[PDB]
Amino acid sequence: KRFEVKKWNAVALWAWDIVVDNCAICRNHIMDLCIECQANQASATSEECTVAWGVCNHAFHFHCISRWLKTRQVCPLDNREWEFQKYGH
Amino acid sequence: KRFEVKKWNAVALWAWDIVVDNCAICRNHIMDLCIECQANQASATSEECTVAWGVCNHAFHFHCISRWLKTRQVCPLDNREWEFQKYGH
Amino acid sequence: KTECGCQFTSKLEGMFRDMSISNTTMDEFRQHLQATGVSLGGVDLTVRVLTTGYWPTQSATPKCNIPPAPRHAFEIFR
Amino acid sequence: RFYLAKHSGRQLTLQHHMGSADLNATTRKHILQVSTFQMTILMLFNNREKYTF
Ligand SMILES: [Zn+2]
Ligand SMILES: [Zn+2]
Ligand SMILES: [Zn+2]
Ligand SMILES: [Zn+2]
Ligand SMILES: [Zn+2]
Ligand SMILES: [Zn+2]
Repeated sequence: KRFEVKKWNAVALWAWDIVVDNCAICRNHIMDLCIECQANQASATSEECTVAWGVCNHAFHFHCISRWLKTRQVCPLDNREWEFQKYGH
Repeated sequence: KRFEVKKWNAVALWAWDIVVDNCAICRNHIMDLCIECQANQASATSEECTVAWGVCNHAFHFHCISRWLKTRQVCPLDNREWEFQKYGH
Repeated sequence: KTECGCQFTSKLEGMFRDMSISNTTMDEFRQHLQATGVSLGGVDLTVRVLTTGYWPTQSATPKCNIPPAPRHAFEIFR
Repeated sequence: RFYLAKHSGRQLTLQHHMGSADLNATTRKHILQVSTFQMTILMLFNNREKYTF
């Protein structure tokens, strides 16, 4: 051949049990509102209700894990203190 | 064939994390002076500044590990008492 | 740390821990190519493993056709 | 491969100035001996004889 690849340096990202089909706290979907929102509108009044990203690469609706930070703290799908390394998908 | 090898008895030497590209104490190179020498000359005045070899097969600039022996004792990349099994590369 | 505090600065220490994770996983996978290496598509590979929220969203992760020796390398890594 | 798979951490540098070997030659089959120095030259002779310096 005329051009042959010798080296490569991809960077491979990884995700924990974010469950893109079901938030593990309320069980609705990674997106598509939560149990404490249901209707898209439901008097949105600014604020938000997107997705929260932890340091342990787990994902839930911002609302669900914010209200779960009262029941406990260590992210439910492991035993590491839940962090907020992101906001939104 | 006319000559066929039956037995072999190579002896295989091995090296730990000597990092031939970077002394692990000062981070410059296995050779090429240290942080406490920089310039090749810098008033060499006899003395030395070669590569010290431990029993745990780790290597650093003789000076870096002699100065690290004033901070700790067990070789940095393990928990075995650092020895001086060699002097020079 | 000796200025803003231990807030958005501890986020950089987390990113450096991520760098450590990536280099370690890379060397481990080069070692396991020795055990595997079924195809010769993994001649020289340098894969890095990072975390989603840890790094700024690179993009929407494009899915365009990839080169085959890289195809075999990515298949072995996966 | 074994030393990098099981005991990952060391680097098996290659050398020639140490060891020995038993070269099985072949009227009987007399086994010779090479101390890691004549192996390469004898192998090149096996591949093709009539060589020089
Ligand atoms: Zn939820
Ligand atoms: Zn909500
Ligand atoms: Zn988690
Ligand atoms: Zn040094
Ligand atoms: Zn020095
Ligand atoms: Zn050591």
